[PDB]
Formats: sequence, C-alpha cells, structure tokens
Amino acid sequence: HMTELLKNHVAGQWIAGTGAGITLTDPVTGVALVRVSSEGLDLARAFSFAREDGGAALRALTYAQRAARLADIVKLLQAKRGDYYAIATANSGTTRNDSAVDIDGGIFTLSYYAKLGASLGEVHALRDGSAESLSKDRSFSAQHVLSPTRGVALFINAFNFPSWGLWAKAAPALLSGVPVIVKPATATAWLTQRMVADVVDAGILPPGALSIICGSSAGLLDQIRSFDVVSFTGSADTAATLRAHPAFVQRGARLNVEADSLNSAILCADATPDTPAFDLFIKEVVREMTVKSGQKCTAIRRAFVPEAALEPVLEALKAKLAKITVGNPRNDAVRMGSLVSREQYENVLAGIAALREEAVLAYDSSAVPLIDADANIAACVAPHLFVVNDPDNATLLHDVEVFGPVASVAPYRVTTDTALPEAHAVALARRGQGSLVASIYSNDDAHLGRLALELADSHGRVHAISPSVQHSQTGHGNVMPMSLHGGPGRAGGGEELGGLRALAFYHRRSAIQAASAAIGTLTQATHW
Amino acid sequence: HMTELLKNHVAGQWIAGTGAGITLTDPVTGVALVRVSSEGLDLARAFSFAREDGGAALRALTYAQRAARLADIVKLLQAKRGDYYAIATANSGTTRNDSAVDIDGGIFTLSYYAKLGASLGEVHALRDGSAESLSKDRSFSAQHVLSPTRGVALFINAFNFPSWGLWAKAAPALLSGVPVIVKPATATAWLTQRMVADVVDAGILPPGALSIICGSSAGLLDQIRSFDVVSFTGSADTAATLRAHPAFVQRGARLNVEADSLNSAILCADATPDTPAFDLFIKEVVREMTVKSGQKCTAIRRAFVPEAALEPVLEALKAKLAKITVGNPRNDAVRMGSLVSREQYENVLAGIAALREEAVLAYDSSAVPLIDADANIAACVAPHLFVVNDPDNATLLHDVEVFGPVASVAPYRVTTDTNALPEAHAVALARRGQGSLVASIYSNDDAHLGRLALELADSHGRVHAISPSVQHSQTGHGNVMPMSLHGGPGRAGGGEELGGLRALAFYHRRSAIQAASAAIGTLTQATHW
Repeated sequence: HMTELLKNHVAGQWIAGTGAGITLTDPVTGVALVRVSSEGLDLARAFSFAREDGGAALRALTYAQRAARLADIVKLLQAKRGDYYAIATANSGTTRNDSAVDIDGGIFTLSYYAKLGASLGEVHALRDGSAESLSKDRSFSAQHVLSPTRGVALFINAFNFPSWGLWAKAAPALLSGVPVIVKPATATAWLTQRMVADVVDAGILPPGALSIICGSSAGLLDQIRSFDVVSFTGSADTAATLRAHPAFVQRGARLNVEADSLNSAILCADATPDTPAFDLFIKEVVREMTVKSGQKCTAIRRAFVPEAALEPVLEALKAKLAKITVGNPRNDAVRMGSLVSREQYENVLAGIAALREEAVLAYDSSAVPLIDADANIAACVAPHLFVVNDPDNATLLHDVEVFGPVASVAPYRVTTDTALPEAHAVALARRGQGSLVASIYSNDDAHLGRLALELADSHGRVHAISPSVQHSQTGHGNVMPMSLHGGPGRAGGGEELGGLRALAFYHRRSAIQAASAAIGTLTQATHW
Repeated sequence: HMTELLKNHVAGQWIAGTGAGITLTDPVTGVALVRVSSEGLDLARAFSFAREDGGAALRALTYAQRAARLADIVKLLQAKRGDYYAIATANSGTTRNDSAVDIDGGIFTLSYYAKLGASLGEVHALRDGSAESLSKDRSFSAQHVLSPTRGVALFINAFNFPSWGLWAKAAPALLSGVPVIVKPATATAWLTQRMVADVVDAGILPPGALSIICGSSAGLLDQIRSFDVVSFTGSADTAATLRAHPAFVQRGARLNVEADSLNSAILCADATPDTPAFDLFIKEVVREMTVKSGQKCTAIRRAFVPEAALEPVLEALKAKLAKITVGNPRNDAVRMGSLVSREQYENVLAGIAALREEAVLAYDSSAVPLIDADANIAACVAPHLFVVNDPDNATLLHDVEVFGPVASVAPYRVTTDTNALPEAHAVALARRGQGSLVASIYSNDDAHLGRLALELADSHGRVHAISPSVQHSQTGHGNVMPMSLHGGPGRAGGGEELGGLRALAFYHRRSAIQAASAAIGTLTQATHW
C-alpha cells in the first residue's frame, strides 16, 4: 500500500505511468502525498491526438464559443477551491494568503481571458490592423489576419505556480483554438493534475484539447513539430539545453523562455526616511521577500538605495522582517511557510552560502525556532538580508539568483549634476542583464514617468509605487494578466499575457493582398 | 594588375581584409570584377564600436530625425542609380527591368519607411496600444511602450537582392535607432558595398550606425550578444547550423530566418480557358519563372490547376515561355539574363536533374542559342517546366527547391459539393510545401478569393489574389510591398519582416509601465502612439 499514483491524460484517456514513480512530499511535515510517473507512455500518440483531434475540434468552435468554455471552467474551479487549498497547504507548505496567489491568481486570469474572449465574437480568424491601399485607385488592397496555428502548445511549467502557470498560458492558447499539453514541475505537480482532472472529468472541452504528463520530460521535445509552440518557465541553465533541441534548431517551432531574473527595486533620491515613499519601499521589499518564501519569479532580488539612505533602509528592513514568523502554515500565527521541497531548501541554503562570500549578512532569523515544525524535516528558510557596499565591483549580486526569502541591498551614488538622480541605479539594474520587472519608489509621480522610460529597454515591466497609489498599486511581483509578463536577456527574451497580446504567440500572421471586394468579404469573416 | 579589393567599413574606418581575397565575376562574360576579404579584422572592436558608439548616437536622435536621414539617403541613392545599374548588369547579369526590382525596390522601400518614420514625431520611444486601468478608481494604470534595443542588427543577406535585402532591413532598423552591420552574400556583394560606401562617404548617419563586412563569415556570430538581433536569409540547411550557435541557444539573441519556400499558385475551378482570370494566371506564372531567372525567394515553384485545365494550361505556358529570349542583358532583345554565378548554374542544373527523376519535363528551351553570350562561360539557364501528374504521391515536388527559371505544374481534383471550396484539394497540396512565404490564387470571382484566402493564411505569410478587376493594379505574386508582411511559417523559416510599422517590433523591447495616472500622463507626453 503506497500513496496515490496520479495518472496522465493523453490521447483522450487516463493512463498510468509504469514503475514505482516519484513521490511528492509535504515540505513541512515530510509526509508522502502522491506519486507521478510518465514511464512507458506512447508520446507519438499523445501529441498526434492532441494536434489532430484536439486542434480540429477547437478550430471548429469560434473564439466566442471557446471563451464560453473558459467561463465554465472558471465556475468549476471556483466550486472546488476548497480541495485546491488543501492540496496547496500539503504539497507547497504555503500560508492560505500565499496559496491564494497561485489558486485565485490562476482563476482570476482565466476569467479575464474568458471575458476578453467573449468580445472576439463568432469568427475563426482575427484582423491585425486595418486595410491599406496598394493602388492609386484603391482597387487592390491589403489586410493582415491572424489564424490559429495548426499545432499543439506544450507548457513546461515551474514548481512555484502549478495553478497560475497552467491557466495563465492555457487561457490564451485555448481561446486561440490551440490544444494544450501541460508538463508541470514534478515536486508540486499535484494541484496541476487535479485541476486538469476536474476539467477533463467535466467534459467542458473537446477530447484532445487538454492533456497532462507528470514525471520525466524525456522524449517530449522529440514530438514537437514546426507549427507547434512551446513555453518554458524555469532555470537559465535548463533553458539553454532546451533551445539547442532540434525541435527549435532544425524544426523552427516557436519558443518562449522565462528564466532567472534578478529583479530590482530602486528607492529614488527624493524618497528620504521622512517621506511617505520611504515606508512604501520598505514594505514592498519585505512583501516580495516573504510571499511564498520569495519563490516568485518576479520577487525583488536587488534593492538599490541612495548612499545616504543605506543605514536607515537596513534598519527599517530589519525591523519589518523581524515581524515575519516562520513555520507550519496550518497555524494562523505563521506569516511565512516553507519552500516547496527540501531539495529546494538545499539549493537556497547553497545560494545563501555563495552570496555570503561577497556580501555582509544584515539580517537572518535562522535561530528562531519554527512554529509547529521541525527544522530538520521542514524546508523552511528564515528571511536573509544581504548588504553589498560596492555593487559596481560586485561579482555575485548581479548574477546569482537565490530562489528563496533572500535579497541584497546596495547603495548607489546619487547623480546631482544634470541626468536622472537615479542614473547610477538604472545602470546597476541593467547589470542584472535583463529582468521581468523593476519597481521604482518616489514621492513625485511625474518623475516616475521619466525614470520608467530609462528602465523600459531592459525590463518587461516597470512598476512605479508612490503615495498617490499606496491604496491601488497592484504590487511589484503580482502579475496582472492585462500587462506584459516576460523580460529581455537573462529573464529569457519571452513575452506572455499583456491581454490580447498573448494571442499572437498562438496564431500565424498573414498579409492578404486582393481586390477590394475580396478584402471586404475576408473582413466579414474576421473580428478585432 | 588586380581588380579592386573592396574595403570593409568597421569601427568607423575603411579597412581592407588581408590576403588575396575572393574574386567576384560577371556571370555572363566571366570577367573579374572586384574582390572581397574579411581576413584579419578585429570583430570585437567592430561590434563594440557599432553597439556603443553607433547605438548611443542613433538613440540620441528622435524617430523623426532618423527618418529625415533616411529621406537624405533616398535622394543620394537616386542620384547614384546609374552606377548601381552598371554594377547590377555586370555582377548579377540581370536585364534593366529585373535590376530595377533590387535597386528601385530597395530605394522605394527605404523611402516608404522614411515617410512612415516622419509621422512618428520628436520622441525616443513609442506607445504600444492605449492606457488601461488597473484599479477601480483609475489612480493606477498601465501603458505598454517600445524602446530601441541596446544592441546591433546583423544582416546575413542572400545573393539575390544585394540592394533590397540591405534596405528592407536597414530601413526599419535605423528608424528604430539600431546600428546595422550588413554581411551580404559574397558572389553579389559589390552593389551592397558600393551603396554602403556612398552613404558612409556622404556623412548622413553617425559613425558606427552602418558597417559592412564582406568575405568569410567566420567569427561574426561569436560577437553577438543577448540584446542584438540577427536577420538571416538563405538555405534551410545553413539556417539550421546557424540556429545552433551559442548566440541564440545560450545568449537568447533574437533571430529572424527566411529560408527555402516552395510558393504556390492556384488556378480556381471557375477560371477556365474561356475566362479572363485564366490568362492572368498564365502570365503570372511565366513572370515569376523568368524575373531574375527565377531567383526570388517568393517565385512560384508549384502551380496547381484543375484536372480539366491541365492540358490548356501546359499549352498556354509553353506558348508564352517560347517568347522569352535569353542571354546578355546588354542586348535590348534579351528578356531574361543569367543566374548570379556559374556555381548557381551548376546547382540549378543538379536540381533540374533531381526533379526529372519524378516529373515529366514538358517545356525546356535549353537548345535555343543564347543572345551575345557563350553557354560554356555564362550562367544562363533556360526556362524549364515540369508536370507532376500525381502530386498526392509525389515527394520531390513539395520538398525540393530549384532556385532558377523552373516550376512544376500539377493537377488537383475539383471538389464539387458545397461542404467545401472547389479548391480544397489545391489548398491541401499547397500545405504539403510545409509553410511558404506566399501563395497566389486566381479567379473571376473576387468574393470567392476572399474566402479562399483565409484557407491558406495559416500556412503562408502572404496570400496574393489576382482577378480581372485588378489586372491593372495587382502588385505581383513575387513583388514584396513594404506595407505587407514578408516571411512565412515552417520551411520558409518562421520569420516576419516588413509589414509597415510591424517591422519596428523586431528592433524594440516592449515593456508594461504600471504607475499612478499622473506618471502615465507624463510618459504619454514623451511618447508617440
């Protein structure tokens, strides 16, 4: 008698992998929860049934018909949230509020796209921009269109967001008429598989539209062909092995990468310790370090503050981090639970030791006993705050991501000649080699507009926090589905979400050049 | 004693490669024209100078200032057209009309982007779409923007369009504030290098803004970094080697590929021999086979016609092809010149032999004496027309690209029941090409063309519909209009360029700015939508 072996959904059937499988475990208590395996699956059939049946059946439906099916999946996921929260507590060791970022974040984003999708109407292709004359008499004209790619969407998803990573990607893919095969990271795969099971069991989507494989990834990319698309989230080192696969180098399948990102937070010159913007910065830093134990891809890793503001910053961060209780998320006194696994705990400990070689530890509450948890079993890590006094000559600050409740503060030299006062901090943020997000904090709303444009070429999102929006700003690390998610360089060169922008990744663009009456008839069969 | 060694323009200086260089030759007369070499250049310095010095200088200008420079380049190149035509005749062996496709096509495209860019105004970044609320009280909002990438643009460009390949890419890159390094194909590099030399001599752009290397490619991709962009045009096998380079696999630099493309022309069921659409189809196929001797990436390689039309179609094609005179483009009686080189002459001839294993050669004017040219020296290939009677079972038809005045005609089975379009089978057959830059379609019925077009759109980057109402205005199967997307999925590479403003995205970095509505206000005043 062993724990449940979770089956895969492939070629319209629930199939168990062979062998003993891989055990998922509770990262707080060490209890064995469920097992996964992909051993022995027929991956040629899995990919063909999705691509041929799943794709033809989705393409038969209009956008608005697909959107209505996403609305029904929203209602189903909401009705089962109690089950999802139980699995999150056990498999991920997250506080209820932190579980919500993944569960309800996923559902909210799915709902956003169901609503947006309803507006795309009862058509099978979309218009890109308007018609343009190609002739003096306007008898011959051109109109670009977007048509769903005749392939499958493979999602290789990270362990931190088993729900959101599924729905953030699946919602625009299914809206686009493209069938989904999700491969969630093993350690936290249970929620992804239960949600897929719930949806598949309800029969909302056609057969073949949504498939799941949990276990080994071996042989998956071998099945990818030129009209397929892949979206990978995970380590930069893995990313580079993936990109060398023949699916991409020889077959040219489209790829999106999200990888390591040393996201920055920049305290502006004007945000001194007497001003309201100073506290907003302290709070935002501590929230990003601690939500999910710092396991968001978008968490603040590097915090750049004026030389003069360095000691007051460290003191204020020390005091706010001290209120952070760590342990078992079942106890309501706990503010921050565990990392996802004891294996991740070891990578985080190892990252911490590596940073320590070039930074001073300003804060670490590792001697505080855990609440309702044994430190020798649980994958709990206490917040750790590093200070790097010389970031220009810094070796590791800008290059080593520690995927845990860890961040480094560094001073920058204020520019008070005339450019931006924050010019040095922009330069230091850029040394992270391209990131998902930077946030900037100031009392002056107008100044944040100027500064933002200086970070925009190296960050997929610039998030500006100031007293006028203390009540409304949506958070450094919280990804709003109407806004772009991705970043250049190190962060992977990828783009997803950004509302309608997400649909392009799933379609083929074409310029149609024709008699005006032909363009008129095309336009009658399309929408934007 | 030796022909001119063309210098490279790198790190703001004219530098000769070392060594004897590679000789470029006239593909009609065999005359040695000029030499190139990249041997010994300091590539790190060439790329670093363009990236910092060139990039900083271009980003300092506004979109409208950059566009004004492009408009200055237009007038310069227009002044110099005489020199450009003499180079094209000698290096490429093309007729005046065909040389115009590369020279005046490039100038036209540059000029189009110059006009486009002047509308973008005195700003340094663009808005992507409108502002959008992130909060119930609208105090916090989001606006996406596009900002030039802090990189270089490297163009590894094909032998067929030394001018248009440079300008169609350079125009959106320089409008976007991105310095350009162009590496033109060796065999026909001369025109590219002369146009770059004229523009750099003229002092129109900042130093570092436009560089050129001609000769060996070795070591160029090694200099590419994560914020640079690369646009390659060439064979699929060369593209594959290129995609594997650390520049893309490790560093994630953006890559656009244009590769082999077996573009289709489809005659609709209603375009029978007694209707005006039929002659438009015959004319278009012949024009595509013969312009530049078939050496456009976009040329029709596969022509699909109803079973009933197969004989009248071969008969009409042979008729029209027989009028195509071949030889020295210096002679006003010649309608088609040569291929770019004797090496391409051999490759095309190998391709013809490969296709003949599975196809019947229906027309071949190989024995017709050349005009003012020696067949043992020149690279003149006559038109060849293949017929494949069973395209469903054919292999080579749908997979083998012969980059010369060659095409294959195949019948399809008209579908006679109204679940489907009559051209259903021809659509399936076009798709067997595994993704192409363009398909054209021919009918008397304009409405019908609009429906058919949507059926080809997910496998073709452009669908080009020709009918009697646009006999006088349609812009040509193969001719690339800069306002329309150029590229295609699958075998054709998965690339996208041109498409008017759409071309700018490849050179920019897109970002969501989320801020108080006042900040969104101030970045809005500094940007153009």
